[PDB]
Amino acid sequence: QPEPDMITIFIGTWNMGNAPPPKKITSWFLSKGQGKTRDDSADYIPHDIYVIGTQEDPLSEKEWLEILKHSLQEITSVTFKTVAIHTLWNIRIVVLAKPEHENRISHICTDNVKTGIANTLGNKGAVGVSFMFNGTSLGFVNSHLTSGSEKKLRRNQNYMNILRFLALGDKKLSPFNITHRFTHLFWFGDLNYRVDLPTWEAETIIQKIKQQQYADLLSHDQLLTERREQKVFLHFEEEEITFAPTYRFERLTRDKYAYTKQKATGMKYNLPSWCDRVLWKSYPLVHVVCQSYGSTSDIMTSDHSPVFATFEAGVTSQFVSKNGPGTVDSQGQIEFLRCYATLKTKSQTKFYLEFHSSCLESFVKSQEGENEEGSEGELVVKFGETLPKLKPIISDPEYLLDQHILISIKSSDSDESYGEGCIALRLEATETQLPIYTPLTHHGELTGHFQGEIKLQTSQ
Ligand SMILES: CN(C(=O)[C@H]1CCNC1)c1ccccc1
Repeated sequence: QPEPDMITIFIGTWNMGNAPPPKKITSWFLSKGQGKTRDDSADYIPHDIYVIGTQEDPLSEKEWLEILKHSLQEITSVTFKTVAIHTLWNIRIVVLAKPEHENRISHICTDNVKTGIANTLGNKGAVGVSFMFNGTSLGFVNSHLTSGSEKKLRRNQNYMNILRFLALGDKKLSPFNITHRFTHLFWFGDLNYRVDLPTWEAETIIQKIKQQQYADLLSHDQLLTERREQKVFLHFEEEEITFAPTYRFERLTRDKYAYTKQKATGMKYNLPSWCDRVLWKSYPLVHVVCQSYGSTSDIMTSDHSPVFATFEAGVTSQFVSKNGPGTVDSQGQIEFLRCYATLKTKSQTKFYLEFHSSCLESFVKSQEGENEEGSEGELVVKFGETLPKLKPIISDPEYLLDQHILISIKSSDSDESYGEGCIALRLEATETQLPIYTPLTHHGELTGHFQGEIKLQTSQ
């Protein structure tokens, strides 16, 4: 029975509005409703993995698990295995997988972050799950960010706190946050970003939604504008939005947006908004295709409509050779020529590099590079031809070309990372000097760039 090179992953996000769900929610897991929907011909085909994120979830874990398992069983006639479930207050993530995947899935991690301080600590934050599917690392983050049209900055701060403090994936990757730990990272939830238009335009917005004319609304979506200005979700992808705003509805219909200020809203307007979102970030040159992104039309217990996204995702096998794991394959090497980091730091310390990859027995520290002044003020750290020769555990090109090298540039003085990035080994050629490049981030903010050449030797 051969190991897969592709799986399909269902991601759901629903703010349940502290109300029990209706008796039928199968439309959600089938990606039926508005937006980019799944073909009817696929309805009996199970996704490999279903990741369900809820907010304002009033159910016990047992109650929600029973509804989810019974739903998927009705759709697929498959009894899904529970990989993980984690709840912080009323924020929940559930991971369900086909039984055939039970022995492919390992290294299951769960965590949560509470966002804000005092007043603003008590109900917002994130839950997450990571695991290995054979040779591929998968992370999943369900976040409920700060609400309110005038708090996009708070939402961006909540995002940075979640990506700094959420403890998932391989702890040996100590310089790296969740935005570098996974082959594929999916980040979803009630992100709570609003359509930033004057309150007096509410009926005009509703009119535009009724005509399915979203272009002038999306141009004012705060998540898209903040992302454009590199304020949040730097280096993340999102499928084009082709479904109506998923908030705020009158309950028990989808015919009405409830936007007017009420005591129950803290006298705040809730203009129709795409609060409920799915984004992802995958390592360079790994296969990931969004196959659906939409909202349900027939689940009306909440003031939010459920959102679905489905993905084809590239996975690799758990590779064993005569040599690695447990030794090097001397027929493999990774060389770095003409390499330099460009940092935005105003500081003057010496810097060195750390190379982390599952293709190495352990991480590799470089010698300090040579600091030069860039023509526009920048710090340029030159490594030239001084970077070490990396010794992969396996030289088979069917393995090695599928791997990635995480790079941290660290201060000699503090041993603190100033920048993290990632290089694909999916090269156009072996035994050939080829350009490499990655942006460098720290706490998910742009801190610089790393560029140079690579020379990859495989057994072929
Ligand atoms: C131009 N653009 C991109 O290329 C995405 C996809 C790759 N990472 C960012 C973008 C950025 C922010 C908001 C909307 C679109």
